[PDB]
Amino acid sequence: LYTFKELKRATKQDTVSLPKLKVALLGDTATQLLATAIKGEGILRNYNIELWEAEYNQVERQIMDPTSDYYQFEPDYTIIFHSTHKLLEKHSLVNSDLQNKLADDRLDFVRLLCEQGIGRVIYYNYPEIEDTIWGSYATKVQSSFTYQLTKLNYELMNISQAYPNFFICNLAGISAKYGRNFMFDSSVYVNTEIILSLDALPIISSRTIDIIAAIQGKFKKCLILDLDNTIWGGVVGDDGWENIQVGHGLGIGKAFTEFQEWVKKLKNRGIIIAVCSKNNEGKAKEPFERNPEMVLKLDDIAVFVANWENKADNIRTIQRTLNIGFDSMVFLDDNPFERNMVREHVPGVTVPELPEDPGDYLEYLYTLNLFETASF
Ligand SMILES: [Mg+2]
Ligand SMILES: [Mg+2]
Repeated sequence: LYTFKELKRATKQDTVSLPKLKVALLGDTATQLLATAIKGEGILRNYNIELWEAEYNQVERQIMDPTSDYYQFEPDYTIIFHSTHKLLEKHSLVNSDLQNKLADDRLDFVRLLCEQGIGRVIYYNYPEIEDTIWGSYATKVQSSFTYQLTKLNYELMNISQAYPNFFICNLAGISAKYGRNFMFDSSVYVNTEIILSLDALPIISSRTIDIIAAIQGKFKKCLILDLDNTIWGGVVGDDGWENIQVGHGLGIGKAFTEFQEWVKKLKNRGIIIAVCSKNNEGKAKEPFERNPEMVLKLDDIAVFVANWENKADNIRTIQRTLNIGFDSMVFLDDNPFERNMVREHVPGVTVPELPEDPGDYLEYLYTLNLFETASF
């Protein structure tokens, strides 16, 4: 993640070398900063982004008019930003008959957009704004904003499964973590029509570019794990295989269990898992083999490297074994010196700056969206 300042600075960089992509952005709130952020983020991801911005609140206007500037632009990607905030206003101004059709009408427009067949579409879904008009009782009232929005987000996912060209960017899931209190800045919105806060902007640009990059064929394929204090608490060489911290019951071992469960999901979706550890190989494998509380087993690990050599060399060994790019690899290690040396000595490998407390690893990894993809 970058700051908006860094993203804007990047838009000034020399773009000659980079492959060009034409990106259209159309929204119902003010999009000028988001445009800058997307363009700069793309450049930092090695794309020369030519970004066309529709005029304020002309989404339907541009898409509905075949002679419009939008179609003349012939974009490679079309990013649509329909905000929950503006949909909330739309809903509030109509009677129950039209409110009952809020989701359906929006879904119709989305399908119409998909049917045009114009490059790939990236579409932000809708974080819930609970209006508390009914309280929680809103779930029982079809015409309520809460019901319509829940229906809308569900059917949007079904649209993405029907149209290979249509990608959602999960603004809703992103916002669920940070909260609207952080994502939305009322004072700025009132005076500028900008709906995302300054600190939210780089989060959304990064998540938008993650999708574009994945479609272009740049996505992570492999996760490399340290062992001690990364996937279990403690040091196996000193404490023994029976004594590593993992499993339910109170305390940090539970965090390692839940973290291993995340790794298990990656393996189950085709991510290659490798181990790279400063350990005797026999000792390093023992917990996988003997400790029943391990979630990960040896058969989940494609390449297992445990020795006393520097991890940079070991990662080259792993890369050569797998024949995938260093830039398709993620390396997780609790030791800052190990992280820093892999960063310096194996450029291309992504090395997340894990927080010191293992109880915070997973929520931190969530902020990085490491495993965006574009195929099942
Ligand atoms: Mg370690
Ligand atoms: Mg280790």
